[PDB]
Amino acid sequence: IISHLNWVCIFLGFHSFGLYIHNDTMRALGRPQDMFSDVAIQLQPIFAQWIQNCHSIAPGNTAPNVLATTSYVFGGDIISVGNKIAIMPMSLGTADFMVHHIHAF
Amino acid sequence: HERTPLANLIKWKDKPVALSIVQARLVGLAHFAVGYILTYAPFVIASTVGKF
Amino acid sequence: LGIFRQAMKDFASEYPDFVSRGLGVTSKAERWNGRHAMFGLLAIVLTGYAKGHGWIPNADQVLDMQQWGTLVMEGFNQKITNERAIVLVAHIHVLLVSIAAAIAPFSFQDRLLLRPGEKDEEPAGLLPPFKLGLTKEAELWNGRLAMLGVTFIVATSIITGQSILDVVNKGLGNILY
Amino acid sequence: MINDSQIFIALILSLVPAVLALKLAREL
Amino acid sequence: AIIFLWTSGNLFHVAWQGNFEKWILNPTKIKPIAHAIWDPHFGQAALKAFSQTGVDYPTNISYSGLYHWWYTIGIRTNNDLYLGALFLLVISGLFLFAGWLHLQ
Amino acid sequence: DFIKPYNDDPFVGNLATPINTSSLTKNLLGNLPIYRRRLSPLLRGLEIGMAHGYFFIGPFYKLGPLRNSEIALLSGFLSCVGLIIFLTVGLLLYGNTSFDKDESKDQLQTSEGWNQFTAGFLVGAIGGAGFAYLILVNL
Amino acid sequence: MTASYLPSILVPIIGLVFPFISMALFFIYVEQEE
Amino acid sequence: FQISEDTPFDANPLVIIVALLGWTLPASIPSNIPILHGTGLTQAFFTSIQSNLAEWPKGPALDDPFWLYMVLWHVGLFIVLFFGTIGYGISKNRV
Amino acid sequence: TLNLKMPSPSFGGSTGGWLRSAENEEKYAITWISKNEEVFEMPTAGAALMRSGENLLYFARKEQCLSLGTQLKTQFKIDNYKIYRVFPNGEIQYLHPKDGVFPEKVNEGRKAINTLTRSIGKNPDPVVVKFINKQTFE
Amino acid sequence: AHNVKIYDTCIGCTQCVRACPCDVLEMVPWDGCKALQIASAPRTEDCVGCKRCETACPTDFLSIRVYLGAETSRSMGLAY
Ligand code: CLA
Ligand code: CLA
Ligand SMILES: CCCCCCCCCCCCCCCC(=O)OC[C@H](COP(=O)(O)OC[C@@H](O)CO)OC(=O)CCCCCCCCCCCCCCC
Ligand SMILES: CC1=C(/C=C/C(C)=C/C=C/C(C)=C/C=C/C=C(C)/C=C/C=C(C)/C=C/C2=C(C)C[C@@H](O)CC2(C)C)C(C)(C)C[C@H](O)C1
Ligand SMILES: CC1=C(/C=C/C(C)=C/C=C/C(C)=C/C=C/C=C(C)/C=C/C=C(C)/C=C/C2=C(C)C[C@@H](O)CC2(C)C)C(C)(C)C[C@H](O)C1
Ligand SMILES: CC1=C(/C=C/C(C)=C/C=C/C(C)=C/C=C/C=C(C)/C=C/C=C(C)/C=C/C2=C(C)CCCC2(C)C)C(C)(C)CCC1
Ligand code: SF4
Repeated sequence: IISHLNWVCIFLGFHSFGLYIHNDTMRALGRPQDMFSDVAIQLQPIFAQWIQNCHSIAPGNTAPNVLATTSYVFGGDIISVGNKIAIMPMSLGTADFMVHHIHAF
Repeated sequence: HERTPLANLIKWKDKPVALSIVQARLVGLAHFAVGYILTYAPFVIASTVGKF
Repeated sequence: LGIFRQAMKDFASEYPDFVSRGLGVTSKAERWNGRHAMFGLLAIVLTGYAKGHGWIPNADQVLDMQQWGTLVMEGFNQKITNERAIVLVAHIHVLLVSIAAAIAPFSFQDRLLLRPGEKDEEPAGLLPPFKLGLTKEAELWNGRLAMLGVTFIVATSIITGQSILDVVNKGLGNILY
Repeated sequence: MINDSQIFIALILSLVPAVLALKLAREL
Repeated sequence: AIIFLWTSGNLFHVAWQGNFEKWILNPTKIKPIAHAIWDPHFGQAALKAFSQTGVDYPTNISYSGLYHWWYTIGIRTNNDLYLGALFLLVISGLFLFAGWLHLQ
Repeated sequence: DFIKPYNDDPFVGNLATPINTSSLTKNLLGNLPIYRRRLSPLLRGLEIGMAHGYFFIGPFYKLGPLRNSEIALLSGFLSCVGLIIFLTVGLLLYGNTSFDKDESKDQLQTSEGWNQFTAGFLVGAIGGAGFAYLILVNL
Repeated sequence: MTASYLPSILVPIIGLVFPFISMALFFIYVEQEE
Repeated sequence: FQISEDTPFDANPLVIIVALLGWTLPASIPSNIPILHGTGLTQAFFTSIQSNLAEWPKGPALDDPFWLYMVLWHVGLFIVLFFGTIGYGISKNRV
Repeated sequence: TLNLKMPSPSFGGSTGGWLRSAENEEKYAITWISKNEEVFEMPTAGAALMRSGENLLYFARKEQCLSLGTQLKTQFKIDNYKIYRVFPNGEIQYLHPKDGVFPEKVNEGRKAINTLTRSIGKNPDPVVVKFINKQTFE
Repeated sequence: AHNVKIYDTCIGCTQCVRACPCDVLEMVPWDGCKALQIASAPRTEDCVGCKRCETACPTDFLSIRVYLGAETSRSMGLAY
């Protein structure tokens, strides 16, 4: 148990924090095109993006008697009170992929 | 290592052990001191170059 | 011989591990370096001829950093020429042969290092035995002469300030170019 | 200013400390 | 010997890759060069950023004060620096030899 | 039931599980070049080299600093050769320190045996990298 | 041959060859049983 | 086949067949929700397979109903397979 | 003598047991006699079932054997256990209790090893043993 | 191996012997104290240097002393 957990921690450490170090090095060296980013080498969280889509289309479908999304975080309208944003969709990109693997680590 | 196929073909000559009690203190102090100098040196240099 | 024989023993005492594997002041290393020097002088001659007769295409053209990357750059914001890159590639071919030969030799060929308990070949001396043909003697004769040639040609270039190719070309009587 | 000849003289001369360093290292 | 090789290297790199001769003409404005950069990890944007010191190749600026020192004590040319570097190579070798000798 | 003491010895530090002692596992491992019966060290090394050399070119080709250039694949190949040489030296160093006069009956666990294996790995690996280059340069 | 070529020849040797030869030699030294 | 050291295991493929039929039949009962049209999950999935194979090289997009059908269909198949294997194991006196 | 054919406690096995070094350096054996079948804790972790009668276990370290010995004595009132060192070549050294009697009980025949005829405060200064092989505590 | 020494202030209480998890120590006859016994260290090749013996010793200062020395597989407590 402990040997495998040890390994998964080393794997996660390298392939999460290591990506930030790659990026720092590439940007310092003037090579933004070699970075892990939305505008270079992309790491899209496609599974999370797909779940967001399921939740946004669920009302009147897989949840037929629900009128609106559980949360606007998944997609849909910008809700505002006063002129302040209450809640709106949270896009997930490379920066979101990277920090999620830090949490896993 | 000893129970992994393929890998357990390869054998260490020196038994791996954790660093000694004194060695840890020394290695910790070395990192602390090197880090201290390599943080301050860029700051003191770039601060002044940046301003003047 | 007494000066040389003693010098070999001194080196063997200082470096037993290296001398036992035929590295350093050995007959093993003498011969191997002789072979490379002989090939080397041919390569220099072929370079002088290929340059003269225009075999290398776009010799003086500089390589692009976009295509070939950062390694094209030299010290003082200079770029490597096509000629130089090409000559390097020629050497990479025979370097990879060398690595294969060293690590994975033919069963019959001469090996790079001495075996666990192999003695060295006896030193040839001031003059080896003069045996015409494909002999160890004739190889050592031509190997020693080649390595002398490389030493001389290099030394001449720095002292006189002429190019090695110019020295070689004038040495052959302006035949190559 | 400094020539190729001058840089090669330096490199050749740097072999003297190199060889001597080797000798001292071994003797220690 | 190590101290003298280190000093030799400082002299040699400034003689070869520095801008001492240009710097002495305007010491309060020109930045003194430590040595050249050769690093194939650099992208083109970083090459440009480090090539802003008058010369046409990337360099590090010196903060050691060597240019100021050498100028004060009478050095004026790269040939002065170069001969200095050569001299200290010889002194290094001498100490190295004395080290060996005094173990015989 | 399914998990048992390893080699019928409960005080050895291992368990027999499906992952390590199933028929599928024993079939796979037994036939890998490093374990397979009636192979010379050279041939073991050659097969291993080929398999590894072939896959090494992919990362360098597609993700290296020259991935977007016309010479991406050649850069990929040179990178493999570089990697292969380092690995070979690793193998040389391992054999040199690990084996001596002990002529064990395994063969491979010997100075001579390990040198044949290393020779195999090098030639196999450059070959496999070479073969991958030829497929990719066409396709 | 010129001097501006020197960094491109030397830096790879001091950085990728000299260290790995040194590491290899030190490794052999410390594992010798003698 | 031995699942471990000296432990023969049955691995009867009837389990897979019974499981597949056991899931595919009730999963083909039609539904009224818009994503399943007027058909069941089985039909919806099989139709999406055909429609996506019609564009052989191009894979299904994120937002294609295919993905939801595939996952839902496999969740049900795997649950039946799982309990089916355990059921067969009980019958064979694995316990 | 040991007796290699002596039966072992019942145990399903663990990953905590001995590794390569036990095979080609040295291993330890502990034997004992129990009156009844009984569950005890393996020093390598897990519950094992003591046979009634003779019991043989092998471990990688002497401390593992002695740890079990202490458990036998404290928990089960078994004081008849014996510990051996077993070499790869087949040789066997009897270790404990060395002379039949436990070390905590005085026994005539034993000779004082590593005793000194002074208090600890009468050791010489390090400077006095400088450039000789002596230690201050010799 | 570690060095273990017993000094003549020992009062023959046996606590060090009882504390030792590697059976390095034993009690031997002696005239020097009321208990008519002294601690002894005949098996220091098995000493791991844990210093449980010193923790157990009631005298001031200690009558048993462990000087950590040349490490072995035994002394480092390796089961691999
Ligand atoms: C740790 C994570 C990490 C990752 C994923 C990357 C990834 C990358 N780096 Mg970065 N880098 C990192 C950390 C990382 N880096 C750090 C910490 C630094 C130090 C500052 C750098 C500094 C750096 C530089 C200077 C450069 C890169 C470059 C690159 C790119 C090419 C590297 C290459 O060719 O490797 C070769 C890869 C392999 C030989 C194999 C990889 C491992 C395989 C795929 C594992 C397969 C296991 C398999 C699944 C097991 C299955 C077994 C069974 C089924 C048989 C690649 C995008 C280069 C680039 O150009 O960027 C665009 C480049 O020039 N990196
Ligand atoms: C200190 C000196 C040093 C030097 C000179 C280099 C040089 C290079 N590195 Mg860097 N690197 C270094 C240290 C160094 N590295 C260190 C310490 C790290 C860890 C942080 C890295 C991490 C790193 C990564 C992750 C990457 C590089 C890459 C590169 C190459 C990028 C330029 C290019 O486009 O080539 C393109 C590359 C080629 C055309 C292939 C050249 C391969 C050569 C010919 C092989 C030679 C092997 C050698 C002779 C074997 C014998 C040595 C020893 C066993 C005796 C360049 C060759 C990139 C690369 O492309 O590597 C493959 C890359 O992805 N480096
Ligand atoms: C202890 C040795 C360690 C070796 C480390 C290797 C890395 C250093 C390589 C530096 C090369 C660049 C500087 C020379 C550059 C230089 O001065 O070039 C001089 C000369 C230049 O000739 P050209 O015709 O190009 O130009 C001449 C004129 O135009 C300029 O004067 O070129 C050569 O001789 C090439 C072959 C040099 C071979 C060098 C020796 C290689 C083998 C090692 C032997 C050294 C030990 C000596 C005795 C113990
Ligand atoms: C050309 C080139 C290539 C060939 C390269 C090749 C291998 C180059 C070989 C050059 C040789 C090795 C020079 C050797 C010159 C050796 C000198 C001349 C020795 C002086 C010894 C003294 C005389 C000893 C003094 C002694 C001392 C120490 C101690 C006392 O005992 C007294 C004595 C006993 C006298 C390629 C292959 C790379 C391709 C490229 O394309 C072109
Ligand atoms: C006055 C003299 C001086 C020196 C005199 C002078 C300069 C001596 C130098 C001689 C020369 C330049 C070298 C000649 C030797 C070169 C030959 C021997 C090369 C053979 C090539 C091979 C054998 C064929 C290649 C092959 C061919 C067939 C084709 C390829 O495909 C394969 C290979 C297998 C590589 C002093 C001042 C130093 C002092 C000294 O006191 C006396
Ligand atoms: C995904 C998957 C998986 C896995 C996979 C893998 C892991 C693979 C691999 C593979 C591989 C990795 C392969 C390779 C191959 C190779 C080859 C095919 C090679 C070849 C070669 C050649 C042909 C040649 C050679 C040579 C030359 C060129 C010349 C000289 C030298 C020599 C002779 C060597 C599994 C099954 C689990 C499951 C399912 C899925
Ligand atoms: S240090 Fe530990 S093992 Fe050594 S004698 Fe004292 S109690 Fe026993």
